[PDB]
Amino acid sequence: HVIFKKISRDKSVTIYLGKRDYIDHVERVEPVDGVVLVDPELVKGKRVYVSLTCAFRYGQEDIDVMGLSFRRDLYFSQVQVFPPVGASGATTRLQESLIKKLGANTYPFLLTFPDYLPCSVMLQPAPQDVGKSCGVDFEIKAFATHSTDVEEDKIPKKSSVRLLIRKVQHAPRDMGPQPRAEASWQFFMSDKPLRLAVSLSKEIYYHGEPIPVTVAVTNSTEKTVKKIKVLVEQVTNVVLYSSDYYIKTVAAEEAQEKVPPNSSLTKTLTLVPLLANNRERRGIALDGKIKHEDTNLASSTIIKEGIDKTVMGILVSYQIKVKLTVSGLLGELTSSEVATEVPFRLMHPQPEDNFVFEEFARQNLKDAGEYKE
Repeated sequence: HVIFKKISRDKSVTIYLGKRDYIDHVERVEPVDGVVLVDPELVKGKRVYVSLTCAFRYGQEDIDVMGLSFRRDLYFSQVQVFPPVGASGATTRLQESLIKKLGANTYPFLLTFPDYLPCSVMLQPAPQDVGKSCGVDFEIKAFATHSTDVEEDKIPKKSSVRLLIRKVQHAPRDMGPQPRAEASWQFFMSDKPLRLAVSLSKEIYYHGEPIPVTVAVTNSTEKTVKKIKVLVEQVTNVVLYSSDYYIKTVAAEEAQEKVPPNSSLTKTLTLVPLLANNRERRGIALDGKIKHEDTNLASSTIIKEGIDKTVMGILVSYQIKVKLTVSGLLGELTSSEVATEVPFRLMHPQPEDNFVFEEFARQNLKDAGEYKE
């Protein structure tokens, strides 16, 4: 059973957390429960707190350009973990288990997430993207503060520990039957219809789950569909400081067939939306830093009813795009092209129904494209 920890610089405070990532099925969010290991000596007269902060940030550090940055705290919560006070409530059988295996300088803390918060999502612009880097961070932070610092309004850095956790999006415990994500278009060319229909088994796919896209074309036209391309596009909309817009392809496939005049075809291609599908991890919405192994694509944004979408920071959504390259005519120079889209949601699977300590820092991807530091 792994447990993550990070030690203060001055060794006076040490945080212990059960997980690096906390689940959010639409109904509730795993609270953050852990323990702080204080050094009785280095922490005398001073009190130790633990805060949970969620903030949206905008701005990069690119040399020779006026520095520009924006921060908007979406949620803040602080709890005193020391000296012991019932500020955390009952104890977690995880906390108890830990307090024992650890010592008598181990105190529990518990921070909970409200329901009006987005999940982890961030990005970095690619070479030709006009926007700047931005994202939503979730920081857990334990810190020691004497009464002289409470006065002078400062929190000694040396005696503080910081952890950036992920709030990942999982599907609700139980949902009703899922209808198929269907749709059909009829493109008229010289009064002869070229019918197109695209459908998916369900409306909510999971990261890693193959998506079976079925394309059905009934070409009663005089032209020939030269090629059929199908891709998964990730549409991103920054909504807090700048209205940036990104739309990238995260998976794509094409059929070999062709659809001659007055003939039909029903083919079905399978795509798998994965960050790993491409080396360039810039210009797409991720749930973690580009340089980290465990980082995945951001899940579709779920906006609880009643809350203003702008509070979500960055809006992420997915769609399947079908591109039909249609042959011109007799003396064809160029060939036309019709495109169409079908929306679907993407997230992690439903939730589920001897300690080995390890460093919190996440391992880095070995060949993680390009990125700002």
